[PDB]
Amino acid sequence: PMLEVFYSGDRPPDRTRKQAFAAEASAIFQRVIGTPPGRLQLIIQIVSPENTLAVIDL
Amino acid sequence: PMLEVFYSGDRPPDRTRKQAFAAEASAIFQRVIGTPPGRLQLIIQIVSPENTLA
Amino acid sequence: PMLEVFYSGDRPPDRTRKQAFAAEASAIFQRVIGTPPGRLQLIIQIVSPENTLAVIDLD
Amino acid sequence: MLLLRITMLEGRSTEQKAELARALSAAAAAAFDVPLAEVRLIIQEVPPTHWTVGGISMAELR
Amino acid sequence: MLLLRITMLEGRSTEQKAELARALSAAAAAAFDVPLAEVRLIIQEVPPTHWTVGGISMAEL
Amino acid sequence: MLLLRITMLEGRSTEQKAELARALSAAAAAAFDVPLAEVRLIIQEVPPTHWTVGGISMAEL
Repeated sequence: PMLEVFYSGDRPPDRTRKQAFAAEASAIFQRVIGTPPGRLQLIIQIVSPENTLAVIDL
Repeated sequence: PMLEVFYSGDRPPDRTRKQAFAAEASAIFQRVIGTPPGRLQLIIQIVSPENTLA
Repeated sequence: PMLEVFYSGDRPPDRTRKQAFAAEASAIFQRVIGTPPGRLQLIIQIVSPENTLAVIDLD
Repeated sequence: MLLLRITMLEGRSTEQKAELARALSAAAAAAFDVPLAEVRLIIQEVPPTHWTVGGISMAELR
Repeated sequence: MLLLRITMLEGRSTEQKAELARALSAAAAAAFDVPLAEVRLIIQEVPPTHWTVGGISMAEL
Repeated sequence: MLLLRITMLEGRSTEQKAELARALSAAAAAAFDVPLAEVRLIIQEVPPTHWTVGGISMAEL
């Protein structure tokens, strides 16, 4: 399986937040559909605010 | 609804062009299918020339 | 047709390697499904390891 | 290159899908100064069970 | 914004798909500090013939 | 990680789809320098009506 994450906000997450989320995501796929760790294809994309709807009023 | 945009070209677009585009995209979704303003999930991706068929 | 490529690794490719890849992708599409040269919409994304599962044990 | 991709819920009319493709393409060509003829747009539809907000599927109405 | 997109092989139960949407959305809300209410998640399914590894489809087994 | 995702028009042969994935996967293994066995590829198909150029659909004509 593949999981794409699109995040945009004042403050991009540090490495700690991404580590936490990575491991929760693997464990969830493993528990719910049996996906071995780490066969999950994870892709987090940090989108700059000027590249979202928010560009209208920054 | 989600709208991904992929752009590649000589100069990347300034803020003003992206403003005009986000505003028109919202209004277009609002007019054609009723999506309330603010709910469109817009993602613009500026892709560099080396990363495309160019 | 559109081709998205997602790569993540310690040794990403230089421009010249990516453009050899792009030309080859183009020719594959034209050989298999007759896509005319110049029409493939191609997006290569170099994804930072910190933004993939490998972020778990970086060192 | 200028490419757009829409992901949206199943259920709209074909005249709506086409007006979306026409108006967003023309808006992209003008905002981004690229010839209209180079703009591509792709529509992807999904069922109400496969679009989730706050973790809860759209099919929960209610 | 916070949007998740899963691409997965079809064949799983509606209870599984729902539990992934629910568990992953809560995990992303907590991890990235966004209100749960703002999190969107799209699920996209693919036939076994359309998922390949080392060049060969999953229907190859 | 190396993953490829094709988005294409409906109506290609089973055999053509399997050729794209085999040739694209080998080309990507070789260029990005990754074992072939680690390369995932996903095909997504689209009706003629959901691919437009210059604002008008492939269904025209």
